[PDB]
Amino acid sequence: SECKPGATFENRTVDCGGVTIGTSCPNDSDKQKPLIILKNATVKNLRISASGGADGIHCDSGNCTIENVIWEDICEDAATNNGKTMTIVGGIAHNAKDGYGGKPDKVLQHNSKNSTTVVKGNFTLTGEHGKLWRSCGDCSNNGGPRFLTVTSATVNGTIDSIAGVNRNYGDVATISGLKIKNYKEGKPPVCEEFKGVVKGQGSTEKYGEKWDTTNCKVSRSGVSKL
Ligand SMILES: [Ca+2]
Ligand SMILES: [Zn+2]
Ligand SMILES: [Zn+2]
Repeated sequence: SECKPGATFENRTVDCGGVTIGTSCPNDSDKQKPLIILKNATVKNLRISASGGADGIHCDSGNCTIENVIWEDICEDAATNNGKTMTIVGGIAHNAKDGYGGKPDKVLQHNSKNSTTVVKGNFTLTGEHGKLWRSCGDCSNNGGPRFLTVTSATVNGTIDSIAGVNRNYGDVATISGLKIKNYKEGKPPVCEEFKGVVKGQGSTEKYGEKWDTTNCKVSRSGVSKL
């Protein structure tokens, strides 16, 4: 029940005691493995070093919870939903321009279907970021629906956008309680609608930011300046 790179937790909750772990982060996806793999489990109070974020934490089965986890410099992505439910409870996720893993991209990667990623407990983003959550746009065996639930989160820094939903797959992002540093309408965009596709069967299309639509369930009242 120790927290170290390569660890897989299943049917239990693990308290890492606030320890720091990590491997490396070359700028290569061919070689970045997840630090922790979760299977109907929970991981808490864990720090991941700046030069060793690798491929983050994977929720490869069932319901998962990632509580009070700190990413000193997100490498490929922070956490990945390949299960039924992935809940992010608090924690801080830092990333930066000129950091490890290249230009900042996605924090939460969501690939499973008829699943839900949940962001609560005031999960915070620091530094420079790409997107908080993205429903895989061109995955192999892509489809939906994919759901995002944000009841509270803080972006103490910069970010390209918040959520990306695949309109043609029935994805729904429900956002509220979001605070963004220097927020202004469209700066940055919150919920954006896209057209998802199956890998090799076509290409993705961008529809842009939307408010209070079937797929983008966020009101202008749900996002505010930090
Ligand atoms: Ca990074
Ligand atoms: Zn990844
Ligand atoms: Zn995995």
